[PDB]
Amino acid sequence: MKEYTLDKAHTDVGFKIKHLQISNVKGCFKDYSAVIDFDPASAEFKKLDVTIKIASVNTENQTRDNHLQQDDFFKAKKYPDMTFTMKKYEKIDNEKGKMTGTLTIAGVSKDIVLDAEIGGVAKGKDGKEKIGFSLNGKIKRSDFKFATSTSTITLSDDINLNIEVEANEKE
Amino acid sequence: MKEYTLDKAHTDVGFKIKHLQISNVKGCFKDYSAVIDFDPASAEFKKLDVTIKIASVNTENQTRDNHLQQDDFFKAKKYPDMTFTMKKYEKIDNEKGKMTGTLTIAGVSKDIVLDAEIGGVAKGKDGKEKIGFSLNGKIKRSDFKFATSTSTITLSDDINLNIEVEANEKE
Amino acid sequence: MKEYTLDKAHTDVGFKIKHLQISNVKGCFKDYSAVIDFDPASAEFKKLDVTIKIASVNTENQTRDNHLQQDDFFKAKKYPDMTFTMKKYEKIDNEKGKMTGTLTIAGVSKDIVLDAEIGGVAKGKDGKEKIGFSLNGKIKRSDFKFATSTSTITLSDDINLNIEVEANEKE
Amino acid sequence: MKEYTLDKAHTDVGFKIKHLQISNVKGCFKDYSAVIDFDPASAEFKKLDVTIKIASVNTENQTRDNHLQQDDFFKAKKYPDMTFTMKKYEKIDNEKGKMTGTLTIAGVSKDIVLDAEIGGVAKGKDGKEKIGFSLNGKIKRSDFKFATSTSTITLSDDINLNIEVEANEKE
Ligand SMILES: *Cc1c(C)c(=O)n2c(=O)c(C)c(C)n12
Ligand SMILES: *Cc1c(C)c(=O)n2c(=O)c(C)c(C)n12
Ligand SMILES: *Cc1c(C)c(=O)n2c(=O)c(C)c(C)n12
Ligand SMILES: *Cc1c(C)c(=O)n2c(=O)c(C)c(C)n12
Repeated sequence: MKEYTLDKAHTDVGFKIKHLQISNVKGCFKDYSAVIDFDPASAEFKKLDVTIKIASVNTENQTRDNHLQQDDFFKAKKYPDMTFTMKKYEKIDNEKGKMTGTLTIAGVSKDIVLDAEIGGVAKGKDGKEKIGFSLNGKIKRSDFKFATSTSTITLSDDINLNIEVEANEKE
Repeated sequence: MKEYTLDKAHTDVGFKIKHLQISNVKGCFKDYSAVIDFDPASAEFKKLDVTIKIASVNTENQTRDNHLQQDDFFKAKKYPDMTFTMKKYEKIDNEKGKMTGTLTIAGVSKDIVLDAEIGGVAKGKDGKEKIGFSLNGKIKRSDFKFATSTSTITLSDDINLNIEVEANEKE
Repeated sequence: MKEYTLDKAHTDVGFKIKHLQISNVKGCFKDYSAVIDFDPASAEFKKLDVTIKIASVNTENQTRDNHLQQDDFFKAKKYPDMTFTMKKYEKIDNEKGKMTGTLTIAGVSKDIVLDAEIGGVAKGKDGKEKIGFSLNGKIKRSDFKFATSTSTITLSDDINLNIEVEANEKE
Repeated sequence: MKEYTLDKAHTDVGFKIKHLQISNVKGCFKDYSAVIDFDPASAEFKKLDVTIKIASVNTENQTRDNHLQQDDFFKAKKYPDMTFTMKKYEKIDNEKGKMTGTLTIAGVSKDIVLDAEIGGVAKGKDGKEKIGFSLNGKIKRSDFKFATSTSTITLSDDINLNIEVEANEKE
């Protein structure tokens, strides 16, 4: 038997423990087109049709964006774009209204409600019109059989849509 | 009715989705004492007794370290230190053995097994002894009624102990 | 050395593995009062005020219901009831409208929107009025600093309100 | 305007909230073979070789058992059996020892340690030998690239092996 004294400089009293953390993935699409028909006399949308190129997704991260295009997500080879088609605008007042339309994600279609909030209807620098408005609503991955392989535990069933639009008059 | 064209520079087609991520919290204790009795003729530990100052915890983060000291964790005001007491060393060979001892965390005591691996028994620069060895094992938060408020979902029930020791002879 | 043959009847080749499962807690309150003012000529709510006795909660389970009353939840000793007060009814059509009001849970108050759907406005068996309607909306635990100790991982931040009402005319 | 009184018998003040729950999946294999060589004079295992038919899995549930056989798990069509091969038995005392061996799951092989505990070495009713012993240890899904599609969040990375054996002498 013999007696020792730790050399504290090269000794290490250590532990490891696993925990979970919840976080929001935020992201946009860099490339989309839309058609916007709006009557400032009555503050009613007449036609709103959007097409979004799935390929142009951006969640501030290279390898996750790529991964979004694969079979377990968007299948962008087979279904290159997602689309929104307004079917009904129900006015609340001049600042607010309830938009119903058809969303299509990878060829599956469902009718959704978005909350229209008019941010401000003006006549621009040049005397030609502008508008600023937002569309907000929650959709369920499950309603579109989207990412069915990924559990509703790992990644939430709810997707929050925030569409913020500024827009100018035509011709 | 009127027609508009998005100004893409001040338009934003966006989404938010919540996901979980699993991660390891790694950490040591900066301040501890020990008593080490070891026989290099037979590669057997004779006595090993450790005291660790809960206060000296370090998980590379200021606010979590503080939080560790509160009631939902260590209760460091009432129970300032955790202790380990060897009761039995069962030799496997000269490099390996099974250590049984009493761990006490916030006044609750349980007997644990650590896996002793001898990293190397030498005579130093000056002809006085050194040893290098490690102690490894898993303990359960639940066995010590530790952090009982925190679910075994958020933070894992299993804690992995890695004690890495270098140490020199005495007097 | 010697050779053996398993007795398969008293041998057992076994394993244990931990998994997570997500589930909905559904529940009502058995005891509440309300005041309901409604104009069938215009299908508009005029006043809607509800008080709910936290004590009367029922989620088909004895020990969880009790647990709901404690500090980590409702604090029913100090705050025996939750209340809803309509501030605005914005009509969509005769079947649909957007209700804004003040919800108070354990003394914290926030303004919420419920989705009013009129299930049917009739004159009853006796020639005195009836109505059937529903109120639906999502509120956030976090907006009411509710159950702050419980993580948004274990128990979801979102609570879904489904109020289904049948109701008869007065005096 | 008009006044109403809830009919409480057909009114319902309700809510839904999502929570997580952790649970152990326990299970065995109904069909396996083994070869057991053991020396009661020295209480040492000499050879232990096990083959388990993946097909014979039982976790008290029909549809999960089927699901275990598919690509995201066992791939039982391609890899019908898992195997264990002892390489080393290191004796602790007569009741305890450390077993090292090769586990193969769907064609991937890793060396594991099991904790041998001898439950009792006897001579049976007829004067021919019996033994009762257990093998216990934790293996990591990740070490065997097992169920790689399933996250370590949903289903734990750690699998706990409990092998309980009774066994009689040969010829
Ligand atoms: C002791 C110590 C410090 C300072 C550190 O950063 N870490 C770790 O990451 C571990 C695992 C240990 C122990 N330590
Ligand atoms: C469009 C876009 C970019 C480039 C970005 O970083 N983020 C976000 O964080 C959100 C929520 C959105 C939309 N975008
Ligand atoms: C073998 C077996 C059966 C049939 C069963 O129900 N269970 C369990 O619950 C475990 C842990 C094991 C092994 N088995
Ligand atoms: C009011 C009530 C009872 C008694 C019940 O079982 N449930 C549910 O499951 C819901 C969703 C509600 C409301 N209630």
